[PDB]
Amino acid sequence: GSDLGKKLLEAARAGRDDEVRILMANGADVNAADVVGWTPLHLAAYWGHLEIVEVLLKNGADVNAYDTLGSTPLHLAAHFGHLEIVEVLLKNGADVNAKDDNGITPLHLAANRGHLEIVEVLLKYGADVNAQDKFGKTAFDISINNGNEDLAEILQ
Amino acid sequence: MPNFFIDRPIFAWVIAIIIMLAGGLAILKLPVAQYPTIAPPAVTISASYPGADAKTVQDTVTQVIEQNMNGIDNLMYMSSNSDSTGTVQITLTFESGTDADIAQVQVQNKLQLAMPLLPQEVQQQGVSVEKSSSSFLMVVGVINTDGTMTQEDISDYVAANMKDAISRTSGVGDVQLFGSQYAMRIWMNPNELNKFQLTPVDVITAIKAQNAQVAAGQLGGTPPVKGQQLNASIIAQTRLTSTEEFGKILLKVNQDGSRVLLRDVAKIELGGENYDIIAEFNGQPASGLGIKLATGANALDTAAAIRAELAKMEPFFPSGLKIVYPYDTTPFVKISIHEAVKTLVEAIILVFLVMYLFLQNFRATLIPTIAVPVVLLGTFAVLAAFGFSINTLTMFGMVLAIGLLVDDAIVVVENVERVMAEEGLPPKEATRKSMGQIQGALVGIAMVLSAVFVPMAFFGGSTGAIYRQFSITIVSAMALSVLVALILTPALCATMLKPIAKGDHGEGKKGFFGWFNRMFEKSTHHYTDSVGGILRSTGRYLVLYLIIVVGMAYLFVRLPSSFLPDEDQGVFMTMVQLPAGATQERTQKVLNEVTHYYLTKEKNNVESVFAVNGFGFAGRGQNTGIAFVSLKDWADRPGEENKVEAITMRATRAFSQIKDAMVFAFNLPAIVELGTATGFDFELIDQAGLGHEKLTQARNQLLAEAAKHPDMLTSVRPNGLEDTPQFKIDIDQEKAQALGVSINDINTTLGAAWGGSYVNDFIDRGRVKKVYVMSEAKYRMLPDDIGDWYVRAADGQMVPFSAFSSSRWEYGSPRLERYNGLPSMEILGQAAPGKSTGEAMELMEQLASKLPTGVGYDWTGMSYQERLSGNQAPSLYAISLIVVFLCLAALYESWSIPFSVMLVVPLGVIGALLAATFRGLTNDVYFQVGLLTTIGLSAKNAILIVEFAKDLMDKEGKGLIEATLDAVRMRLRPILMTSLAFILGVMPLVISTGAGSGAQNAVGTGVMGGMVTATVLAIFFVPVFFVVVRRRFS
Amino acid sequence: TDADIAQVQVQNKLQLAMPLLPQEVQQQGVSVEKSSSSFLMVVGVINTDGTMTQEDISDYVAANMKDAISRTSGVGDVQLFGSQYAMRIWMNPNELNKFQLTPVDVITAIKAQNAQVAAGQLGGTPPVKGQQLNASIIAQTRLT
Amino acid sequence: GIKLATGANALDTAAAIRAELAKMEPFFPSGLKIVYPYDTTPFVKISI
Amino acid sequence: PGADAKTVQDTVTQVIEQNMNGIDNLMYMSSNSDSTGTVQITLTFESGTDADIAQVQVQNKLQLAMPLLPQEVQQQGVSVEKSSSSFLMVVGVINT
Amino acid sequence: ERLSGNQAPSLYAISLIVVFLCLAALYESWSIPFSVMLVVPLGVIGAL
Ligand SMILES: CCCCCCCCCCCCCCCCCCCC(=O)O[C@H](COC(=O)CCCCCCCCCCCCCC)COP(=O)(O)OCCN
Ligand SMILES: CCCCCCCCCCCCCCCCCCCC(=O)O[C@H](COC(=O)CCCCCCCCCCCCCC)COP(=O)(O)OCCN
Ligand SMILES: CC(=O)O[C@H]1C[C@@]2(C)[C@@H](C[C@@H](O)[C@H]3[C@@]4(C)CC[C@@H](O)[C@@H](C)[C@@H]4CC[C@@]32C)/C1=C(\CCC=C(C)C)C(=O)O
Ligand SMILES: CCCCCCCCCCCCO[C@@H]1O[C@H](CO)[C@@H](O[C@H]2O[C@H](CO)[C@@H](O)[C@H](O)[C@H]2O)[C@H](O)[C@H]1O
Ligand SMILES: CCCCCCCCCCCCO[C@@H]1O[C@H](CO)[C@@H](O[C@H]2O[C@H](CO)[C@@H](O)[C@H](O)[C@H]2O)[C@H](O)[C@H]1O
Ligand SMILES: CCCCCCCCCCCCO[C@@H]1O[C@H](CO)[C@@H](O[C@H]2O[C@H](CO)[C@@H](O)[C@H](O)[C@H]2O)[C@H](O)[C@H]1O
Ligand SMILES: CCCCCCCCCC(=O)OC[C@H](CO)OC(=O)CCCCCCCCC
Ligand SMILES: CCCCCCCCCC[N+](C)(C)[O-]
Ligand SMILES: CCCCCCCCCCCC
Ligand SMILES: CCCCCCCCCC
Ligand SMILES: CCCCCCCCCC
Ligand SMILES: CCCCCCCCCC
Ligand SMILES: CCCCCCCCCC
Ligand SMILES: CCCCCCCC
Ligand SMILES: CCCCCCCC
Ligand SMILES: CCCCCC
Ligand SMILES: CCCCCC
Repeated sequence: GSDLGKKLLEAARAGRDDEVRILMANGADVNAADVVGWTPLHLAAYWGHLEIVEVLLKNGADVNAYDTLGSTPLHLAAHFGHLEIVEVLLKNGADVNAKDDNGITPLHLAANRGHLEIVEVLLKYGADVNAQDKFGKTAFDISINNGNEDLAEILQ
Repeated sequence: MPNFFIDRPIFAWVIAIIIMLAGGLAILKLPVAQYPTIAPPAVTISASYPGADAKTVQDTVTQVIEQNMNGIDNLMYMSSNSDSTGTVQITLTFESGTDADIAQVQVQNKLQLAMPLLPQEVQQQGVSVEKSSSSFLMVVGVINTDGTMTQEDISDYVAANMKDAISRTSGVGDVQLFGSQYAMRIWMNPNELNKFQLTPVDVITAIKAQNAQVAAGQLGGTPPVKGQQLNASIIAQTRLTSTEEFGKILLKVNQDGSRVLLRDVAKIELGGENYDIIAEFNGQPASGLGIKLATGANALDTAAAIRAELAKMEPFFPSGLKIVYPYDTTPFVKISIHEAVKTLVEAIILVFLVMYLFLQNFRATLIPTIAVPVVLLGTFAVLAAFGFSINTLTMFGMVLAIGLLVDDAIVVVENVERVMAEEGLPPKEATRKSMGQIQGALVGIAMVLSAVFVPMAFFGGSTGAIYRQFSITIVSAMALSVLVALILTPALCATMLKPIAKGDHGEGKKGFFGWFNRMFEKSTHHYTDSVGGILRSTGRYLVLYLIIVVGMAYLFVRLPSSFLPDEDQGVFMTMVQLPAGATQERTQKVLNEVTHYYLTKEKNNVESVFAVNGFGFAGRGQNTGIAFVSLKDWADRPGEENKVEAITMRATRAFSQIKDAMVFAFNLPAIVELGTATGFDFELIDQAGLGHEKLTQARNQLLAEAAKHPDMLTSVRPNGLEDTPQFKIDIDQEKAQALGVSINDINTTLGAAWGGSYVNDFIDRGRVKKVYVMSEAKYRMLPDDIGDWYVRAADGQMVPFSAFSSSRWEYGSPRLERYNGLPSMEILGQAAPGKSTGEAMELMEQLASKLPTGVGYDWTGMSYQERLSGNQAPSLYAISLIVVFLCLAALYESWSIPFSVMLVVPLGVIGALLAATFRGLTNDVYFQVGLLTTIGLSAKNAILIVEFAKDLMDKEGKGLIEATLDAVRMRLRPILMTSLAFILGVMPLVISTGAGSGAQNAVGTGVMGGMVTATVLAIFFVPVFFVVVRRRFS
Repeated sequence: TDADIAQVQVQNKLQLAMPLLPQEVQQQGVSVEKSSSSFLMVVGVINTDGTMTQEDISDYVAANMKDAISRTSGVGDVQLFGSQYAMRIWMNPNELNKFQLTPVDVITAIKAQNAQVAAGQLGGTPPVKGQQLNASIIAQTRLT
Repeated sequence: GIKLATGANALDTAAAIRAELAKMEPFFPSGLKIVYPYDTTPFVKISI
Repeated sequence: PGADAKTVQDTVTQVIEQNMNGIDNLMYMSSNSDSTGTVQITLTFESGTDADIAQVQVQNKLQLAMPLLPQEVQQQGVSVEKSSSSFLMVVGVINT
Repeated sequence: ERLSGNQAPSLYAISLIVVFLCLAALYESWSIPFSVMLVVPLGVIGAL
């Protein structure tokens, strides 16, 4: 890859805002990815660093960047209940109906971990409620199996 | 007692002979080692779970064992690691003085009861309970030069042919193999398996049935048919012995009639048990033996015994096999004993030259030359009774006591010579008077010196053990010396010394000795006149004294304090650290670079490089490795530029520009398990079931705060690993049940193929060895290969993994740490330049109280001990001081006079600190013990001046100044004679730059420097102390 | 008599008997202990705010306090006055029989779906040449 | 209910227990409290 | 159980004996493997050696070998205890 | 049996030196010990 690309990956993961800032000034590749295909946005979306997510998207970071298994930053943000990042990403053109290699959408993951607030945001931006994975299971199917009544109520 | 043995010199000879024989016996029969057991007892529980992750190992093994570690006596703390290499390592540290055998059986017995709670696979591999020892006598590397054998082939040879013979060798306590013997490796093929509708399950089932021991019975066994003629054992099926036999294992018979064998679906070869460690020696494939010395064994004997075993093994070695010695402590030990022993003989020779210079008769030069060795031999006899070994610590503890030993001999003889010259008494009559003057003082010194040193043995922990070696050794020699001084030397002095005419001071002689006698006598007059002028203006010297005391307190604080000086041991290590997720090949390419460097740019110094890929002290993995560099002889590396210190620095520099790798070189410490000084060991504890992530955030929060105090803390870092990307695969239960695929088959198929699975054992050429089934490399490398694996459903159709699974990337721990049963994260760090370890630790403690709720902390290792050994130093210093005062009070029969002696302490310590500071040395144990011996001799000198002076005043009714001047005049010669001899005795130690010069420098420098100030100052300052004190208290 | 050696000698013999016992009795954990018959002390634990029940407190003491006291030198035996929590599956025979299931089907399913699996690694040793990926495979884990 | 190991010191063991409990208290949930309804060691200290 | 002397020597006796090294005050080690499949490994120590500590050292070093043994041998059980060759007495019992 | 006979020479040798030095110390002589230790063969031949 590059020298600064590795620094950005390591810095974006740790949530070191002032090191990410210097790196964005120096022109560290935002499209830099490790072996599993995770860009600094993935790492920021995963570990829940809101300030950095915003900074990366400003610096021409790919919002719909997918890994070697087809997962996006929104997949990660939605799965680990990072409501602010989810909203920021959806605002900056994150594909709400992005399927991974398993056909799992950010709604499926949000539903499985039962993040009620996040499920409503995705639904606000037009998440397909009838989107099936490789096993024909919807976000509704997950809620009923998980036994989350409140979430089952939101998906009618 | 002196009077008794003057009349009975033959008795004195018998006691001398008995001591000499007892000691001579002890010296040959005593065990030789480098260092004794310093570290407290630690029992380590080790287990392997093949292909298990950090969390699986922890949750199935580490926790289940820790919960069962109850009812074990004298446990201080318990710590464990659970890593993604499938290994767990639970260490239990015990109280110093605990029986390590009892501590091990208690831990091991509670594990046996926990065994049924562990997984089948963990019970099958086995959980090892061993005693912790990080001290190898030597490493024997085994290489192959004609590129015919691999490291697995070499390792099997060593296991089968050499290892057991080396284990059986005299003095060998333990032999650890670098690698594993052969294992029957079945490398499975998903394509071939799926084609014949078979799974890893079917392969395991067939191996277990067709590679087994089957019990039959007996022909004509009891109870028989009465009239039976023959009884014979029936031999049924027995274990397979070859790859050929394993390949013929029948998995399936087809309809057409063709047979599906194990060789049809898998590759079969004698490989290694695991492929994590790739060991190479100078680029070539290597293995070898880590040999440890047995309890109470001779290290030089064992080393010689092992070499003679290997010497007669060479004939049967295959083509290209060679034995190499990357590491051997024996040459370094043999050097230390010799240089220590050499110093004691030179020291005695030097007294001969000095004794003859002043006394100028060969009969007086023999009294010390006889008496000192008797004490040195005699000391070894006492060490033997304490269960001690001849080691660097005791050998140097003995060298440091030379000044005290040599003095006991000189003081006794000189005084007899003086009496005969001044009073003209015959030898026997002169000795009675001479001994009558000092016999009470000598006993008084023994009690005072005992009170200085005996308390030093009562320090606890690791460092308390190193102090106890010097304590007993020095005390034991000093006790024998005083006994010999009262018993033997009086008898020799009364029988051997020739009579002297009254007022014959050798001024009547001619030549060199005539000049010398006339010269020294004028200088004694110049000296006494000089003390006379000082005693008129005493108040001035009291101000000059406080300048020394303030000069002492300054250098004392300024001087950095280490434990033991580093040594050019002919070896050092280069630690290689690639980023997280880096592969074996990538690490190998850097180690190849590191080896090239040492064999290219340092081809003059370096003999060999032992590159070990996949091993790291901070945690194993494919992205870590250590290159252990073995140099040539010290003789072929001349000057400071070709030393381990100089090479280490050059190497670290050159590897600073290695791309995507943290590579640095460093020397080994004198003691392995002592760490560094000003270093601390912090444990962050999860006390409220937060989890791994919340504890990471807490650690990160503590680390960030520590980084804002660079003036107190430096190098505050975690000891463990960071979270790495891991491949999460979710098995769909519903789809599996729908397709008729069982979870047991899915789980076995994945674990067996990707992780490997230990099935059972087989006998390879009369040695029981293990059988592993694993996927061939190319089918378990990437996520795409998961869907290439098929499982057979109940209805018979073959289902790929893709059909009933779903994968995603997440972050997880490759190394989960636990402290005292709870989750933990070890933080290493140290005190900033000029800060004490206690300051840093109180700050870390303070920062830690501001962490999130449910996050505790604790001190472990050295920091645990420091806290405990720090509470003791006050008591021992205090007790030691009180008893000296009390012993001097009984001798002088005065509460006040003792102060005059006790006030000499700073005069010896000031020179010590000057020499150490100006040579660029540290406040290490050798320096510290050297202070105690310097103080002892200067205090001993002071005692006899006060005694001589006091008895003049008490018995001859002489005046204060009159008695003082006469006293110092009488003690000038013997004091100068000891110093002259002793300073010359330790002069070679200060300038020695050879092997083991680090220790010699620490002994010689702080003694010479201290001896120079203690001699020059004390002759002028003791009369001042005595006069000022006597004037204060009438 | 040296209690250390008495415990060692007794347990040595028990270890021959251990395999002959039922699997169930081995899995509950057999314990050899060298203690007094009488209690040294009783460390009672209550909740002053009455926020935690008898069962909640008991579990806290067992899961957080009991093991460290048990590992303390001189403590021959520690008796919990209560019980540590377990995952309690309370079976309904009426509902079991309705779906044609038994406790054997329940036990078997808990074992298959409450399992911690050793699943190996991607790019694990011995690897192919030009391997850049090294990651742990995480299959099923213990239910929480 | 704590029982004393064979031949162990009751006072020294009781001291070590109260030391281990002292390190746990800081991380208790809200309401949890240690009470000493039975102890044989306090009598030995007073009697001596 | 059911294994011949040679099969038992290769799998038990040698495996154990290899781990019977670096034991304090060991004079010699005699052992035998019979047709029934029994393994006796007698370690005789120096005179004055604490037999209780000697037993503990043998037990600790054996339990390293225990997992390397066959699992059928582990299930049958392996004992470590102090021993003597000759009988003090034979207490005979008869029916009149 | 082997052990017992190997160490017998060293036992006699040290025993004689101990008895010798003990006499020298007690009687403050070399000649009295030497005089007394010369009788040892007169005794030993009778036992043989
Ligand atoms: C006024 C005149 C005199 C007044 C004051 C005189 C005071 C001193 C003179 C009395 C001498 C008597 C000595 C008695 C020693 C008592 C201790 C016994 C030894 C002991 O228990 O230690 C074990 C000895 O075991 C063994 O069997 C190992 C060998 C060691 C046995 C000791 C023999 C050596 C010499 C001892 C006598 C010293 C006196 C010489 C002046 C540990 O040892 P281990 O088994 O671990 O062995 C490894 C060696 N590193
Ligand atoms: C199992 C291992 C084997 C290893 C062997 C170990 C060796 C053991 C060592 C034994 C020691 C024996 C030493 C004896 C020395 C004899 C000296 C002869 C002198 C002699 O006969 O003259 C006497 C007078 O001497 C005098 O006037 C006094 C002379 C005093 C000088 C003494 C010199 C001692 C030298 C010791 C060397 C050390 C040896 C090594 C350990 C006789 O007259 P008298 O006084 O008897 O009769 C009083 C009348 N009025
Ligand atoms: C000549 C010289 O320098 O000293 C030599 C000479 C030496 C001091 C020897 C060590 C030791 O047997 C010595 C004793 C006291 C041993 C006990 C008795 O049997 C004595 C009769 C013997 C006389 C001197 C001798 C034989 C030396 C050594 C020791 C070497 C050891 C190692 C581990 C390298 C030495 O060279 O350092
Ligand atoms: C003037 C009085 C001075 C008194 C000094 C007395 C102290 C002597 C120090 C102890 C050294 C003697 O102790 C003995 O040394 C010899 C060295 O040949 C060692 O001998 C052993 O090591 C050497 C090392 O090269 C091998 O070659 C040899 O095969 C082996 O037997 C013994 O294992 C050790 O027990
Ligand atoms: C409990 C253990 C610790 C105790 C403290 C030990 C410190 C004391 C050191 C030893 C003291 C020696 O004590 C000293 O011995 C010698 C011989 O008896 C005496 O010396 C004197 O002896 C007699 C008197 O008896 C005189 O005729 C003679 O002129 C003179 O030699 C001193 O008057 C006495 O004070
Ligand atoms: C700087 C490196 C040297 C380090 C070692 C030096 C420490 C020892 C120094 C002592 C040297 C002797 O110094 C000694 O001092 C006293 C005064 O204090 C002198 O005495 C002189 O002054 C005093 C009063 O002050 C007069 O009563 C006397 O008549 C006169 O001679 C001695 O004549 C001199 O010899
Ligand atoms: C002669 C009057 C007393 C001399 C000093 C007695 C001190 C002995 C205490 C002791 O046991 O030493 C252990 C100690 C461990 O750190 O060993 C040492 O560190 C060496 C001695 C330290 C020097 C301090 C005294 C000089 C300052 C003015
Ligand atoms: C081990 C040698 C024995 C020492 C015996 C010394 C006796 C001293 C006699 C004292 N006295 C004052 C009466 O002479
Ligand atoms: C732990 C072993 C230490 C044994 C101490 C015995 C010391 C006695 C020697 C006395 C001879 C003067
Ligand atoms: C650890 C306690 C050791 C006791 C001190 C022994 C000093 C006597 C030396 C002869
Ligand atoms: C006459 C007094 C005996 C001297 C005792 C010496 C013993 C030394 C103890 C360290
Ligand atoms: C002017 C200073 C006088 C110093 C002379 C003292 C000589 C002492 C020789 C040991
Ligand atoms: C505890 C140290 C002993 C001090 C006693 C000094 C007494 C002097 C008063 C006359
Ligand atoms: C560390 C144990 C040593 C105890 C022996 C005491 C010697 C008098
Ligand atoms: C006149 C003073 C001379 C001092 C000389 C001392 C010799 C060491
Ligand atoms: C003679 C000093 C005794 C030391 C005890 C701690
Ligand atoms: C058999 C020899 C005995 C030795 C006597 C000095």
